[PDB]
Amino acid sequence: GPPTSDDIFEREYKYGAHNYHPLPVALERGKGIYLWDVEGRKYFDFLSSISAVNQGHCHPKIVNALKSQVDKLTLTSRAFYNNVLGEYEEYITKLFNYHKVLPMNTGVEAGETACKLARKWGYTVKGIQKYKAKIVFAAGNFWGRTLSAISSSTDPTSYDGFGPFMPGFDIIPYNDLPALERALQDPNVAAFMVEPIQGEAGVVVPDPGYLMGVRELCTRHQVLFIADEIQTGLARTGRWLAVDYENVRPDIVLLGKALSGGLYPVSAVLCDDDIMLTIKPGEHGSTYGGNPLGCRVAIAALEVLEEENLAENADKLGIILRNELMKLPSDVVTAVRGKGLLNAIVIKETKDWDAWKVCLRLRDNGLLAKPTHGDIIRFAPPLVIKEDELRESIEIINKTILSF
Amino acid sequence: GPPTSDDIFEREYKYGAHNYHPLPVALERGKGIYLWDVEGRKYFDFLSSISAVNQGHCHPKIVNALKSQVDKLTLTSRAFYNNVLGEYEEYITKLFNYHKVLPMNTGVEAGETACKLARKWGYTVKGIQKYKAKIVFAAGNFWGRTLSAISSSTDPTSYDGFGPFMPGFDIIPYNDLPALERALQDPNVAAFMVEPIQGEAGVVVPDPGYLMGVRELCTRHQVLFIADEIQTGLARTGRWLAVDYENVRPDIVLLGKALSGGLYPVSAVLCDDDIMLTIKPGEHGSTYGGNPLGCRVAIAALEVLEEENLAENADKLGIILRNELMKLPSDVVTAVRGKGLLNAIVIKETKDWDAWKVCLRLRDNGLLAKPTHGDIIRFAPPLVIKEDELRESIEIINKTILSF
Ligand SMILES: *Cc1c(COP(=O)(O)O)cnc(C)c1O
Ligand SMILES: *Cc1c(COP(=O)(O)O)cnc(C)c1O
Repeated sequence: GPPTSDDIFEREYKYGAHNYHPLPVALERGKGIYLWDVEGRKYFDFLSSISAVNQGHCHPKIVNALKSQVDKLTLTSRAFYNNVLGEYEEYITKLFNYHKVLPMNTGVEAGETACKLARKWGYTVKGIQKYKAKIVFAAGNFWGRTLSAISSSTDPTSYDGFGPFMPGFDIIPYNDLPALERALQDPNVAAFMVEPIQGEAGVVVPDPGYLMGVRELCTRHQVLFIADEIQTGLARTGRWLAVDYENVRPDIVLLGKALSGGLYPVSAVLCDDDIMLTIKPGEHGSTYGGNPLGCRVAIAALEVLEEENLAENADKLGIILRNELMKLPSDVVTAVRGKGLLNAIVIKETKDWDAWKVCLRLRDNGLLAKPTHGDIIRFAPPLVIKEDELRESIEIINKTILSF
Repeated sequence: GPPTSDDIFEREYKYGAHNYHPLPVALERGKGIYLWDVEGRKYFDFLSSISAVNQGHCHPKIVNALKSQVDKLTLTSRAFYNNVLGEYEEYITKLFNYHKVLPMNTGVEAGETACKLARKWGYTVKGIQKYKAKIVFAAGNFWGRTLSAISSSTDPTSYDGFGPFMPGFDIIPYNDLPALERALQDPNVAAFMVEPIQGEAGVVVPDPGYLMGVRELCTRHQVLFIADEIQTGLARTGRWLAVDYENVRPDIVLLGKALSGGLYPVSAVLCDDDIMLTIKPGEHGSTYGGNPLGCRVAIAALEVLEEENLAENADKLGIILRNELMKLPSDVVTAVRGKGLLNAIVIKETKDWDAWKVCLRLRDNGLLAKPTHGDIIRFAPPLVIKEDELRESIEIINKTILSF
């Protein structure tokens, strides 16, 4: 017969690497805001695959774009041109108002590309001596799992046992304008990379005026402002980009995850000519980067966000989510925070009561969430969710939290 | 109306990064060994997207596996389980006879993972002091475009202007057993990563007995043998793995590209428990890594290679390709080399006659190939090609080469 949920866990334990400890649930089907496990049980998805399925699971428009293009052409590599890439590039650049886009597949690849961009620009344009270029990062950052990505992490889980590490990466505190200003005194600094809201750090929202201060400081000291919007971008926080909230324009913008609706690994690096064209032909690429199949689903994934006004929906419904969560007792829930539908709660963890245990009972009551820490639960459902669906989910959260 | 080929070039020039200089051809459709441009012209594909489409463009079995799964579930992330991953993991591990597999998306990600694996094992098992671990690479290597990947490159195009670089990466000559044996005297060396045939270096085939000498040297000095079979793997060279030719078993095997049939970015890192389980939960991952959609197409892509005996076909037909190419005049074609259907010719380049010009006239006569250097043309068509189709393609090569 068909495998049970425990059979699925057992099999992955035996034949799969041990690099995750997931919440025990075995999903076989997903549609919109809902997921179904192998036993048939229905759940509210309050993770959205880390904001990869902002448009909901298997959004018909994006599915059709995939199914259409697979019968035509899926991969020529970039050694030749394909008919689709140029259409996507024009679309996404005019959408976010940058000269050009460099297509990659995963989020970390977009970040790796941004580092190479910043460095190359730093040497060939800013005039930094080779190879003295620095890139500043904020403590609590997360932009992937490559050797370079974990070299700028302050999380021991990411970097411990994986050294030696990438030089030229400096770390300052997040949400700290004086600390940035101090760091940018060094003229060898080529760029500052930062998340408008830190996701994995636990939905850490910086004070109002931070993003504007960052922009101001960067421009002043001729330093590139890299905005990592792989998680916070694409309507998740209530706007096209989280930096739109302070009308800020970064030099480089990184997109990923929701850029495909969870149907294909597609990421993007947006910036203007004087930055982008520092990389000459043959000096960068990726086999699957810019393939026609990924492009069709990306166009469709972006069209869904615009057509269905999901940025507006995320903003209105987020307010309701946060206002209802703040009604929970202070001695149980310490804090509520976020923008739009990227939210998180902090719980008063004890030795015998933690975020994992809360998420297990959440699962039991029909809602899937992941703890990002022993005392932090993140709540981020797809942006297609309706208000009645949200309030039902809120009642499941209230029931579960108070049941302890 | 629909864009012309020149329109497609123009558009990408304006709105796309300048990180490639492709052969001027605008493909909109592909099926098996053939590609069609926007003007309707038919071409023999003698690149196979860098061996990503070993099974031919849009192979119906793989297309069906994709179309089927997209209606079900495409991405939960690894925060939860999905029903498909465990099935794929069991399949691929039993196929290549390793305990476990760690799933990633792109080829460079598989390599990045192998470095982290080798380092972690080196510290936690071998006993190397943190962080003194080294990884040896062969000159002329290519395993992607991350900061770490270009740090071990000997190609100035890859690394120039992108420093400072990753420490703990040492470089020795390819196809050099004494040079390896010298390098492994240092007990801080955790691993040696190498391609059984160097692809991007120009299909550089090492002398017989090299892979066996590498295995012997590694075992002796307690060093991990990493085999990068992202390009040479999966029937391309005539066997499941290029190392099968010398009955060698690496400690870590890297797969990619053809693992999906060009329908999805899927890569793999195969190794046993004592290496794999050095990475504990939460110490590594990727958002899209191991997603159910990529898994279904990967299973189907592997089933095609086996069912249609494409390794056998690549071996027989490759011989014919090389034997026919060697008939070309010595003063025009310097050398012919390769294994199976991964082949390349070296031409007697002059100032006014080069590999690019040869490929342009190739394109004109209905065959698509890319030069890997001013004097090297690579010939690698999909493994589904038939003998009559091959010989037709050979006549186009003879016609073009001799026409100068
Ligand atoms: C998830 C994430 C990434 C990395 O995405 P991957 O596809 O897993 O490599 C990078 N930056 C941010 C802000 C992210 O949330
Ligand atoms: C092409 C290639 C890679 C890179 O794969 P990507 O998916 O483009 O990152 C790595 N190793 C070898 C041997 C390759 O041929």
